[PDB]
Amino acid sequence: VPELKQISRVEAMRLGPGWSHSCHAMLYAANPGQLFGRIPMRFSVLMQMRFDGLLGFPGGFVDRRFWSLEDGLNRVLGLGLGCLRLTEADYLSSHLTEGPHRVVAHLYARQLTLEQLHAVEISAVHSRDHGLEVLGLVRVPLYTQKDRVGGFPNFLSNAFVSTAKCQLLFALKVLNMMPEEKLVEALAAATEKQKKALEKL
Amino acid sequence: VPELKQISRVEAMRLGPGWSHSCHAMLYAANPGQLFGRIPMRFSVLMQMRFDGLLGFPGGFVDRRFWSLEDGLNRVLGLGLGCLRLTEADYLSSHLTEGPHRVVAHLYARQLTLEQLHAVEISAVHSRDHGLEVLGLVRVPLYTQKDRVGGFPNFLSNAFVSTAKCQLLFALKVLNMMPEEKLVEALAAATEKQKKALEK
Amino acid sequence: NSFVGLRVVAKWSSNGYFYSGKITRDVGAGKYKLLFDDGYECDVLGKDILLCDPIPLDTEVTALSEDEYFSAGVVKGHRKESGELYYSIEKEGQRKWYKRMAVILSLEQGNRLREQYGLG
Repeated sequence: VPELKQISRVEAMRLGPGWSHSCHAMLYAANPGQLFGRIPMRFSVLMQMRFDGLLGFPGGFVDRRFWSLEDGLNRVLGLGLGCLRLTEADYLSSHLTEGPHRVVAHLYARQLTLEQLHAVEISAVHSRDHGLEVLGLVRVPLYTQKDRVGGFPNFLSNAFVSTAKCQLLFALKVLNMMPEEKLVEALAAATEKQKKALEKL
Repeated sequence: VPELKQISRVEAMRLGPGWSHSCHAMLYAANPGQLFGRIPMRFSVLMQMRFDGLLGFPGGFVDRRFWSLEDGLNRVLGLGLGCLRLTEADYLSSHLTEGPHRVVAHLYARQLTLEQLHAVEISAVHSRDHGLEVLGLVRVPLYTQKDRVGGFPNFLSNAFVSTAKCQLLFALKVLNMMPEEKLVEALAAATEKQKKALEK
Repeated sequence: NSFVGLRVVAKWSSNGYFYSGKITRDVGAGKYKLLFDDGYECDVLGKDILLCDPIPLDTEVTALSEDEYFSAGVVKGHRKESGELYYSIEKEGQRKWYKRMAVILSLEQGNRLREQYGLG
């Protein structure tokens, strides 16, 4: 599992002006549904297709000269999701992203109801950033099918913002949504799929 | 370049019972908008994240002993896109998929206004299969950014239904949405990305 | 034998980029407290530290051009003004001036300096 270097919040707030700060939110909810009436979904997590053709979480870069990290996140969420407000109680972690640029990525996470999660999807299609910076929301499939690739392994084989993919797996583990043994398994199947597909071409 | 064997519509309907048929729809719209106020978006195309974690077009398999290609496709579209029915005039192509299994994939395509396309996106969020077989709709970025990967090349590096990726590239060409050299360049950068990313 | 106060180019991760900074404390056991010019402060092992200031001429580096994108270049000159160091980086036959913090090394570019300037 790829891991970024963690930094405490107070120490991230001491980083100099040469650092850019990004805030993104992982919204998820318990899902009692069953795909095909036989595959429990367990949880749904929201990600999005970005303008640059990569998957990531809602959010973006924030200005924290005169605003908190939560106020900046809510600004980029109001444009990207049009949803309600997150608070400091939703803050999960901060990471130093892979270079070359100096960026510290803050991750927030809140468990909603499935109804509230769908309401975020409805608001997102009506948001200002829909069609411009955000090209659509996608739910993360956490199930795996009998073929051992369908679902979560296939999903991890897409193209991500490297920070977001690390944040997704880090959150699924520490929020007790997926056993770490299952994440390494799915990530291994995804890489294997990427190997074969690339060996052919 | 992904290029499946193309067969005529009549040649596909006379294939034996061992062949499966699938029908998918490519809904697109001319887009006069500019990203960041500089790069043009040109066209917007609708695809979807499937239950199996792959990108593809709306549609699915059609059993010809129960449905015609059109009635079968529209039953699936009704469950994911709301009120949108295509006809035989929206038919574009038929392609024979890679083995082992023998499947013939029928591509349908209809141009919409950007307003109508956004209305389809709104209906999809409220559809019956939203959160079951369809996990969300996405717009294809047909532009390339200054770094030569941002946009369409990055998009082509995602994981697709093998048939869907060929149908997208085929449809962008024959519908005069992307030049040939414009597709080759994007697909070559996408492949270089998948190599550069898997080695690191 | 004290490294405190010396300018270095170091990486704060085992596989990351090398950034300019200074050594602040000798944490011991081959470990050093390093304050990077960007304000980041953390413990770094000697093997991750390059004791070289400025980056030598003809070294291949990764520079921030136009304040948006990084790309590879070759050092061709140094100049200090009002205490700030400027690097002359040549990219594809064109030279420009870059601030110190706009000049970094990739993992491969820095690892190639470990035997000449490394601290471990």
